[PDB]
Amino acid sequence: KKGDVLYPKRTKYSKYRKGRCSRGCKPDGTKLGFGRYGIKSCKAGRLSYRAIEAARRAIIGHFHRAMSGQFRRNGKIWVRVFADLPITGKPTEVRMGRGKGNPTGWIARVSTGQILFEMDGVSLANARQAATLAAHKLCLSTKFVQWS
Amino acid sequence: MKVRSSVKKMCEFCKTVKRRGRVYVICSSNPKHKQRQG
Amino acid sequence: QLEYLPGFPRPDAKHAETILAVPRSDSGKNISAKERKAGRVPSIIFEQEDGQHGGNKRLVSVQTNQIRKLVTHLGYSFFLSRLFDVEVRSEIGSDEVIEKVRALPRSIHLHSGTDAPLNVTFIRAPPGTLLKVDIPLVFIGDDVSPGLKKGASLNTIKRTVKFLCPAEIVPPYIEVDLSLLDVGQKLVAGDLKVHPALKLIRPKDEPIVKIAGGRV
Amino acid sequence: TRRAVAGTIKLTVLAGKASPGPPVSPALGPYRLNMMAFCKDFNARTQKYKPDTPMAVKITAYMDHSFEFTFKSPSVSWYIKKAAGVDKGSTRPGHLTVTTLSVRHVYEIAKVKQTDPFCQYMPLESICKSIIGTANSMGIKIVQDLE
Amino acid sequence: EAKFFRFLKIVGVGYKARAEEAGRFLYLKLGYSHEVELAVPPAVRVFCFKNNVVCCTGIDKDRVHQFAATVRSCKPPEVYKGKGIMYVDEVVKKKVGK
Amino acid sequence: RRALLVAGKTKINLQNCHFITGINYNGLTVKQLQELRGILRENSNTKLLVAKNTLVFKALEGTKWESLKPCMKGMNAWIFVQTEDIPAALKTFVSFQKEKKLFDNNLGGAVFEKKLYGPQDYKVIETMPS
Amino acid sequence: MLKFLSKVKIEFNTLDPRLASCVEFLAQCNARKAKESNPNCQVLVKRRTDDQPPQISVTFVNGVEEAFDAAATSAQSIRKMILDKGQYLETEQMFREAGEQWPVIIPEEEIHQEAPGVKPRK
RNA sequence: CCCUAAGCAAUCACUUAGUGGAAAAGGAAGUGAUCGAGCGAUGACAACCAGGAGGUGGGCUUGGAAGCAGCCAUCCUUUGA
Ligand SMILES: [Mg+2]
Ligand SMILES: [Mg+2]
Ligand SMILES: [Mg+2]
Ligand SMILES: [Mg+2]
Ligand SMILES: [Zn+2]
Repeated sequence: KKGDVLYPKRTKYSKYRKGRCSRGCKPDGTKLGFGRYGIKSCKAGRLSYRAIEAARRAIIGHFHRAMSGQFRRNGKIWVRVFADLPITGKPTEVRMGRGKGNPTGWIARVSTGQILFEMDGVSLANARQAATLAAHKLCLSTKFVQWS
Repeated sequence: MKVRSSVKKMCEFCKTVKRRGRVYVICSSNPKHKQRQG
Repeated sequence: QLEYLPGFPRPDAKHAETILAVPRSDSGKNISAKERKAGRVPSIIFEQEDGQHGGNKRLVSVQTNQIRKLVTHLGYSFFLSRLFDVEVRSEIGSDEVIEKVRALPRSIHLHSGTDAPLNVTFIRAPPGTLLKVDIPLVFIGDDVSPGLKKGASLNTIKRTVKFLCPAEIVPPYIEVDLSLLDVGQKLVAGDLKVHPALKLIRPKDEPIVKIAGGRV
Repeated sequence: TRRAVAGTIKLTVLAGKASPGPPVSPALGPYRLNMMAFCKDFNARTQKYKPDTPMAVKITAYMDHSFEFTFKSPSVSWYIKKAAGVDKGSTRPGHLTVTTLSVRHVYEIAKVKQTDPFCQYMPLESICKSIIGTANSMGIKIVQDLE
Repeated sequence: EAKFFRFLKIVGVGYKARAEEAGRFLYLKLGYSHEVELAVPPAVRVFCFKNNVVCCTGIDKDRVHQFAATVRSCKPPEVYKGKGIMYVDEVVKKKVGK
Repeated sequence: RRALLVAGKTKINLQNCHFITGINYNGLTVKQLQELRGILRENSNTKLLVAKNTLVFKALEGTKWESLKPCMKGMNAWIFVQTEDIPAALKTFVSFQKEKKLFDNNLGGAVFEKKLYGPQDYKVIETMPS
Repeated sequence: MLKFLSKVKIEFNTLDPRLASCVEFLAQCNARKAKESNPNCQVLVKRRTDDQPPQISVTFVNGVEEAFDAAATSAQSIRKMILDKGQYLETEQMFREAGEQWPVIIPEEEIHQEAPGVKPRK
């Protein structure tokens, strides 16, 4: 939780592998789990928690502005992607090997087809516009998803 | 003239025109809307 | 008594096309890729009876354009809850009809990124066959409901409900009327109006929809 | 007759008390319009009625400083919040009901609202449904009979 | 026979236009220390009238329209008071000079 | 679907119709137009209807009112006289032109007993009474 | 519309199936915008029983009359060439009012003469 | 093709950027192929012409807010609209 920025409160280990992220898909296809509209990724890659929260804030602000009164709060968002992998880094003027560096942030590994956000309680046009607004905060190619 | 990578129509009087192999946005109403891709 | 009751939705005549298929000589990723390069979706026609030893299976290929058009026009869930006529010919535009069957599309695999069709599965449904079908829900009367007039929001908990259905009277959708719903109370799966020959597979105490309290 | 209409202004003046300065001041002074003949013709019309009736006038202003104005009986808003109750409509109409009126006051106002100069061929059911719409606009509730 | 016509308007205090030699030369006064002289091309002729109005005639539509464009480009209209050279049917949209 | 309206409106309009004509409604204000429609409905029994030219005739095709097809050009209002009293129905529009001074809006063409009479021709039929 | 004309005389047989252009021209020229541009103009309508073809015959401000084939051409085409001929007569006018001879004439060989670009010079 | 030994090789398509012969998000929508969707002689699109109304200045807010600062309602009528 922790309000806006999403990462684990604690982890079993502090320092993780780099891993490989350029591959991976959903082998059975993807369907929305909670909402009527959604954003899924088209590529596989890494998303920082700051980028996920920027996209969520863009969707929330667009729903807050485009709708007013009683339907302003009736738009609901689900965040299906969670940055649970810590990344580390080393400072400048430091030579190569004296152990792993200190953790610097959190990332989420995304596969092809993986649903990132889900939306309900809004119109289709507002869902499309919020999906367009959220895609500019993300370094991966995304697509608008509709329940059918 | 506004020079940017993402040129847009920003009103109903904005037309896209291609001149000398370059994309321009011309506007009969608002001269602030005049753009060149680059 | 194996007919759709009056006042209940029936499958639409507009989407009652015949799905055209040609036989397929093999299975695997190689021939599937070669078929998708030729504009066809690999498929299979089988039946319930001998699930071991295959189901009297016939391997076929269907056109990508027809499958894509049907899935786009109907919707994903509406495609999977509606019977179709499947015609199998020796080649595209021939006359040697190999099989003409009334089958339910049991599953369809769309690509996770591009949503192109990769596989369509048809199960033979002659009259008197009982199939487990996920029927999509259509919610009407939300503009009449007192709960949503007061500014409360709709929590749609389920979009499809699983039913054991005789093949004759599989509903294309179930209309859920929300008009007598004010703030707080909910509908369960037992509140859905169906044919008496349809059986709920999941328990009747499963919430379908709930009008939750709007923020004062 | 042939004049291209320069302007058309609506105007609210209580019945018979048209002293041309507070409501008939800048409203006609903005468009060169004369005051004396307009006021004498207006008070020569709304003399048959009780004073302090918030009567509405539409002035068709012209370029030769000529007048062909139409005087209209007051709004159905005033007719409904005088024949129902308080003179304060709802803050959030359709959420906070203020006063309730059945059908008969609606019928009498519809009898009044047919006497306008351009409503001779409108039927009373039409005006009645319109009055229900105006009532719903204000938070005023509508019923069958109050007891 | 000259079929094509295009009419220019001169707006501005002290601004003048004057044709010289059977329409083969145009002279403008545009607030400078000198006169601006334009040589009228072949198959184009120029005239000036008692409305501070320039007229461009001729038999080639391209040359007449281009010469009218050149004359307008000598002093295109400015946005604050509408002074300069403009087409007769051209609408200039003004803005408030603070 | 908007043509289903016109088909139904003229179907109800032709149930007791004896007479179809047209009025050129150029320049008429909305208040003038509604006033003429209301005058024609209480002083006479005739219903006025503005519609497409191509819909009205298509609901007058294979019908008694079949040969009107040439007189279906221009901004037209269709005056379905649903009574028998044609003289009063024609006299009230003459009174309308005299009183309101609208001489650009004329009666153009008519069909009675399957005969297209000119505006020269259906004037003595206003002159005769009953 | 009516800024070059002084009479619009339109006649058509009422029953003939080619009356569309004439009645549409009556729609164009009897408008509120049209008669506030020339209240001095006359619009004459002649309804006739005989079978002459429909004819729109206008005359201009300088006495020039130019008839039209109303049964074969649309009212927008009639309006377009009325605008063109009226503009041409207005151009010819201030030409004669300012002492210039009309029509202005040039020899038809200066097209083949080379024309260098017009550079304004002091 | 020449430099450079051997084809201005053959057939059907595509591009006109010297792309080919370096470079992403994003923009623009050139030019083809296939499948759809919607509207269309019941006359569509583009163009020209004429209207675009009445309850009503909806209620609140409010120095004023009258279709159009802001909040709530957003119905009805006559209509070709
Ligand atoms: Mg295998
Ligand atoms: Mg060699
Ligand atoms: Mg290169
Ligand atoms: Mg590139
Ligand atoms: Zn613009």
